[PDB]
Amino acid sequence: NPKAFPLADAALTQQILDVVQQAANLRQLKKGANEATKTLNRGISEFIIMAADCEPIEILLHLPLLCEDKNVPYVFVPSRVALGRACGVSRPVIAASITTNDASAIKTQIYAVKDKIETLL
Amino acid sequence: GARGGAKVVIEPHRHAGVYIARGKEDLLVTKNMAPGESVYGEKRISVEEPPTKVEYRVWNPFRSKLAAGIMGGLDELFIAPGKKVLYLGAASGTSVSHVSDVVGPEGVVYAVEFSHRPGRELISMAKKRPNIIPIIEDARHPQKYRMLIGMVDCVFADVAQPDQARIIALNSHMFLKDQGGVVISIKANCIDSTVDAETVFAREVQKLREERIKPLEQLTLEPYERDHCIVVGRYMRS
Amino acid sequence: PRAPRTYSKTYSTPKRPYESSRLDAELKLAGEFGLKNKKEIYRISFQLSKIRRAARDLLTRDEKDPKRLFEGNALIRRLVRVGVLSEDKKKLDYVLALKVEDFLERRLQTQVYKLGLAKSVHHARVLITQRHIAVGKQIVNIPSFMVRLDSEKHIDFAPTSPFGGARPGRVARRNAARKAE
Amino acid sequence: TRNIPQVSSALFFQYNQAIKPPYQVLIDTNFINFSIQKKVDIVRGMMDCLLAKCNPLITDCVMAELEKLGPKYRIALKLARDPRIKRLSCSHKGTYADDCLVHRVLQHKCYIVATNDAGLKQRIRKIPGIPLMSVGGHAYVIEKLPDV
Amino acid sequence: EMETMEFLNIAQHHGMPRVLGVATHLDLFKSQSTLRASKKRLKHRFWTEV
Amino acid sequence: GKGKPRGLNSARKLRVHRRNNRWAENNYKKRLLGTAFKSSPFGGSSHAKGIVLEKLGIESKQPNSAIRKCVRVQLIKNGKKVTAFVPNDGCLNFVDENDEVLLAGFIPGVRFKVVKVSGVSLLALWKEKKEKPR
Amino acid sequence: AVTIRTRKVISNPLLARKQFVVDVLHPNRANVSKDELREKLAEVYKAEKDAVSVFGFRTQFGGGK
Amino acid sequence: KRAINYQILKNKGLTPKRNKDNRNSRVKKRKKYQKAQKKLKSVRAVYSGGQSGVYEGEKTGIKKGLTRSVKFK
RNA sequence: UUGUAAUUGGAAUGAGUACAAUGUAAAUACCUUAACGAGGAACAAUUGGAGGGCAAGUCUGGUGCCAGCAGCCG
Ligand SMILES: [Mg+2]
Ligand SMILES: [Mg+2]
Ligand SMILES: [Mg+2]
Ligand SMILES: [Zn+2]
Repeated sequence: NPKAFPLADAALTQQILDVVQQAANLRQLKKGANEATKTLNRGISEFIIMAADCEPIEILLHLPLLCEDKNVPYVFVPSRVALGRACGVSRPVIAASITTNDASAIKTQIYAVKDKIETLL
Repeated sequence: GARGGAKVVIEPHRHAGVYIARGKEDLLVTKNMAPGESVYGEKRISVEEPPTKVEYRVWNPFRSKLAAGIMGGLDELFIAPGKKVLYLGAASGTSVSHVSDVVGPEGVVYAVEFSHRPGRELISMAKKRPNIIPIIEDARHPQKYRMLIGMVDCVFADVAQPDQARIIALNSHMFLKDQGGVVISIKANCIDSTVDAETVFAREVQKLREERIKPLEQLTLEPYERDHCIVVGRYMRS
Repeated sequence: PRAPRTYSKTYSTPKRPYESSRLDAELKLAGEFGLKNKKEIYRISFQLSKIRRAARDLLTRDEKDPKRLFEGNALIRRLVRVGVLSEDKKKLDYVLALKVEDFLERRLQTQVYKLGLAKSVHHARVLITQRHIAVGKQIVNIPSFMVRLDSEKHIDFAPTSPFGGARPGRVARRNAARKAE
Repeated sequence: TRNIPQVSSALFFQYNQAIKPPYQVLIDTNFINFSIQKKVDIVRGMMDCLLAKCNPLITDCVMAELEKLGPKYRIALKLARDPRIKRLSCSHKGTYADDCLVHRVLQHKCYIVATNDAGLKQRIRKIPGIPLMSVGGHAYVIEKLPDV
Repeated sequence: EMETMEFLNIAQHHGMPRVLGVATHLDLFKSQSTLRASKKRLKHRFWTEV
Repeated sequence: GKGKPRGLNSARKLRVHRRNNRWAENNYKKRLLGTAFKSSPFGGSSHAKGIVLEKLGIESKQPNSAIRKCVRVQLIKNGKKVTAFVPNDGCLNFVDENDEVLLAGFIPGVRFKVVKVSGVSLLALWKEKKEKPR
Repeated sequence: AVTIRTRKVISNPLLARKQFVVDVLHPNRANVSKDELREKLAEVYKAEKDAVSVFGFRTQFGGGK
Repeated sequence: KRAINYQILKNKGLTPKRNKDNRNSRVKKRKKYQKAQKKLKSVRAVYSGGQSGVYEGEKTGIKKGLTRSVKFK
């Protein structure tokens, strides 16, 4: 019913943000709504993360429209300041994207989180 | 491969309403009901005929589970020009618009979909194509939309649901004609991921037999897709 | 004289080694898991057969039998600990549903491959046998080492390994010395 | 149009990588005697033979043969109706069980065939990757199932 | 050495008499381990001819 | 009534009958009386020593014929003369008259093959890994 | 650096001594000879070197302790 | 001093020529398995990552009169 | 896109050699470890079975040019 949906819980958000920090270290993270849009256009995004406290929320609702069209999992986190923190950027992030790479060193947990996100959807 | 300015030779396929475009590579194509546009960005082939410029659309096996089926060589396809078809799981016009091409102006396509957001584009596509009747409704309760549909010659189910067998039987029980067509797309991962694919397909075939659908044919869809088989059957009421 | 030290055979020859389907099966198992020879497959099969025969015998006993409860619970705990049996499947019936592949994946070679430390199962074998892999703080050189759930997260390059932060191996420093000279 | 049936995806040369525990096994009519005659219980002679949970399956055709047998083989009939034995519906007119069994294994490579008929066994043997179960001596025997 | 075996082959062809191998200069070895291995290799080779 | 006593106290007649009848088996009779080795080709041994009497096929025109590989050997244990196979004519060169040959079980009628000559393996000679001591 | 940890310490006034198991962490070193272990233990327990005995030292597979 | 040579020392005698793969069974089985997989790609269509980029058509061509599906009797 | 390399690049490593230490009643060995120790990695894995092909070559038989045997020998 709410526009931000599904919204990850306190437990689930941690593992998602865990993958986010690991991805940032390995240059496998795309930060910001504009970048996430580009990845969805290219079909190189494993899944998309959004912040449910975006002010206003609407300016990132185009990712959900893109996502299930391309059959890409997505999920919302309560906080953007927290999301920006894990991203490694000194500013809040309302949306980010995990780039697809089957040769990545952190593949396994990416699929683990992705499986849960699919279940939540 | 198939670049923009390449010239190709178009020839009919064994199944009526399906055509083959030849060249260094071969493309299996369908005539465009609404020429001059692509529905999901597919390549289009234009031919000058006395002179009218008829158009054709490429038909990607990696996008439509049906298409990979014909690539694999299904013996019988009830989908034919001038036939009524009931499409379940019409997420969008990616595959429905092509089924509309095969049936032609005389036939129609009853496109059934549940989730609202994909349905919107299905309505938008239905505007260009007179012969589709999209029905934004949950297939699990065919009582709701019995108003909109008469008999249908063939029922196609692309629904990815664990109880997909029940939906087919209920829909087939209502609108499918005696000796009608049944074509099902099965994904074992959605039905039962615990067991192997082959066990699942046997189970699905079994449920169809319980529902008075005589299975006629099944085909695995590799290399285009994993763990997928299209089962073709006939509805034997008596 | 001193008391005997017991010994046992860890593998048994099959009932019919010459079945073509079987031969293809060991071809699969060796190829996918990079096993040196058939004896490894026979060993794993023998261990699995012992386990499942014990499980069957335990099942034959009536439910609530103290022997049944105790020994079945112990077997399930061990199988869960080694990781063949998933947490949600703690019943003796699913033990009978185990397969050789489950044990094979838990081998340190396969785990090293999956974790990304090696680009091939054979690369994993050569890395292990060359003393580059350490579980926790200890170095393991045995591809047949079975990894536990807790141990799985601690697999890493050994501190002494050149890949693990030690000095370069002999070849590297030899090449550097000749280049400097 | 020419037909070249596609060999099943469950098969790598001669090993079926799909048949796995718990096994699904089709019961042939003659199997019941040599089970009863040898005092071998159906469910568990299978478990002892295969060391797994086995799901016996009786089709309509094999069932249809059984009542046709008559009073002499009532015990076989009753064991066939043991609720642990699930039933498979058939949608082909013929009641000849041997043909029905051969078709089902041709269709999907997930069944073990439990029979002692030499003619049927040879036909199944020609089909690759079909484990063939039989009863001899004192208990059941499985030939083409190396996971054993 | 060659001279040893040339004699052995000559003895083999013209009728083997009793042959006793006697190994010398073993004190020249520096390590016990290598001494034993040489003894093992020498004995096994010698076992082949006689 | 199957022709055998069946009372709960009748094992003795069963036992005695079983012991008396068990002698009917040829296998049992041979095992107990120790006569199972009469049928053995070597009279109970796995290998037999022999003396090479004559190489019968040495004059044969066809090379590597079955006849060429037959050698007449005198079994030293009893003096009975027998025939044996050699693996090949190349091996036949090593075998010459009046040498020790160790025979093992194998032109029908010839049931022995030479495995050692003069205390050395024929295979070892044929692979050229040893020299026959004379 | 090298560290010496004493465990399972027992005080045996019957034999007038203290028994224990010595674990020696010696990263980047082959091992510690009994002499250095003796002088370090003597310093730690404040006794004369001649009063310290050490034996039965085995380095685990892989080295380091 | 006249030292013995290699033929003398090892005394391998006359042996057939043997391929290097036999020296390590692991390499031999690896090669056997990969050869098997290549043969399977000929025996059957096997999935190979799916679609990679724009769809360029079938490279091997369509046979209108050939059906590969398995029939119910 | 399959097969074959006395082709080619720099990384890893123990059999072995060996300071030292540990080990031991004293020693050897094991676990450690300075330093050496790899392209034919000649640092030279074996045991059996099956099937070829080659000549101005050899033997045997005959409804011509063939067949059998076999072929370290031309
Ligand atoms: Mg090291
Ligand atoms: Mg040694
Ligand atoms: Mg009577
Ligand atoms: Zn039937």
